[PDB]
Amino acid sequence: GAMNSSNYAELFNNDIKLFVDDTNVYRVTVHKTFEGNVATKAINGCIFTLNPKTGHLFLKIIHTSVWAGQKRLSQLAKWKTAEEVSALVRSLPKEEQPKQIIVTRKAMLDPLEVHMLDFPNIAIRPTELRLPFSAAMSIDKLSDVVMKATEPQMVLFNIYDDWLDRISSYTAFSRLTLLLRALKTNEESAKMILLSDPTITIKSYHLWPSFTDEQWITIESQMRDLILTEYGRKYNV
Amino acid sequence: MNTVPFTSAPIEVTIGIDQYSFNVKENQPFHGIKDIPIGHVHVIHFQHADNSSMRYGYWFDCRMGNFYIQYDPKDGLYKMMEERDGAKFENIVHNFKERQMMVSYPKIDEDDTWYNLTEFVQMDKIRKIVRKDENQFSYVDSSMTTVQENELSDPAHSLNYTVINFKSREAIRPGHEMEDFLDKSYYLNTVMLQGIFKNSSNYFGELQFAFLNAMFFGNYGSSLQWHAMIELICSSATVPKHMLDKLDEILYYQIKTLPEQYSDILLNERVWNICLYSSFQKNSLHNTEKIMENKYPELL
Ligand SMILES: COC[C@H](C)NC(=O)C1=NN(C)C(=O)CC1
Repeated sequence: GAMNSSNYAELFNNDIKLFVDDTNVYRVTVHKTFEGNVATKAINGCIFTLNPKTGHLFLKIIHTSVWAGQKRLSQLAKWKTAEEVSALVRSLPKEEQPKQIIVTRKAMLDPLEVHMLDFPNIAIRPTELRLPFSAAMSIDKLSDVVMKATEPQMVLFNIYDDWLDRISSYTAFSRLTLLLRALKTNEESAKMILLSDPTITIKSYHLWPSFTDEQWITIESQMRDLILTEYGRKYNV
Repeated sequence: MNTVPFTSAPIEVTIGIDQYSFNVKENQPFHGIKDIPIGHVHVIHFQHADNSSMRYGYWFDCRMGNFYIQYDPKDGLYKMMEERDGAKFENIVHNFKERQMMVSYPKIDEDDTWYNLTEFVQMDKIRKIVRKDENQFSYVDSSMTTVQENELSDPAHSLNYTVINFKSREAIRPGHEMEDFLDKSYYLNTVMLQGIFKNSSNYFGELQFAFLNAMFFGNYGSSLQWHAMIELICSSATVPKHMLDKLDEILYYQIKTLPEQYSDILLNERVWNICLYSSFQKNSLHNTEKIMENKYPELL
């Protein structure tokens, strides 16, 4: 059934699984027309498909041409997500295909179930976790490849950089979700924290800076403070 | 006008015949039901006074044979049987009528209710849903499960309704996933009507039979099938105009006949609200929508 705080370690067992987040698939800017009406303009989006054990991110870039001439785009976007995830699974060798796909939003369940009818043994699950994957477009290198795309494209990343050489996948996932939660609650501050010290750099083949173990403890503490702050600044506490 | 005699009534029982019912006391001198209209299927059904558990009964068509009821004290139920000796049967019936030991099928001349509930129901199709080929009549009860229910356990005692599943490869064309799931017309028209049922009369017949088994026996599986067949039509954007008009009449008389107090067990809130207010056919079921709103406005 649903994934929650009670079965959290299941994410890091040896059964292949993927999270799918669709919150950046259909993206628009809202603007005024010369006549004073409101219209939207689509911008490039992305499906966020993540193996939480290995860090492998399958970033399917959704180019704005996919929406041309289509109606009910918020609904279509869920079915397009499900089509692309199904296509990804079929493209993988059998021994790499997931045993479970966990969707971050319950509205993805029926679209994905219908597109995966050919895979009756792959479980499609919701989650009660409130995961911050919408903030993926606050990672500069991910936002860059999405906005620069001129056609549909799939880009592969490891969202943990080389962390698994030193920490476990439970701890790497916890670090990732803290970074993304911070970026979601106050992007400017979060990014200040991450890049303040110009002697720590981002390797060309990485997404995050090359912090030492001790520096990560400091960074992680600053992100907790930020989230607590904003939680205060928000509710006045 | 045909007759279903009873050998006797050894246990106290409520007896139904179609939409009518009456109480018989233990060892009361009751010997059956006369003046049964020719031209329709019928159902004769039972609820024992001492164990209201297991409503059970028999679908039959008097044109197909001479049928009677006899209690079996070993299996503990009223059984339908066929009498092949036509002269024995006519002599039994004539004697019971002479002694006025039979209730009369109490049809009002103005009243088309039973026709309107069984318009498309055929005994030959009932016998394919309820498989027991050695008898011309068909037994149903409250507990019998459907083939679909068994897949999610005795196959000889199952209701073999046509399986309908909106998230199945049968329902969903590869490459038309969104289209077929949000508009079920290809599943309705090509798969079910053209492919399985052959025509809308057979579809409506099964829909009507499933309703009647739900109502008369509280058969949960039958109730599920009735709603699934309604939902498949309502969730199709392209339905022949004659089918929508006939569906409106079918459902109108089903809702009219339902006991006012059983609306919580025999009506599915989700299906009816979806069908009447959100579906492609939300504006095509005027008679049904009107009686539903005036009789069961709570459900909505
Ligand atoms: C899940 O199957 C059993 C479930 C509790 N409903 C029933 O048993 C009933 N269902 N219906 C439709 C009736 O008319 C009698 C009670």
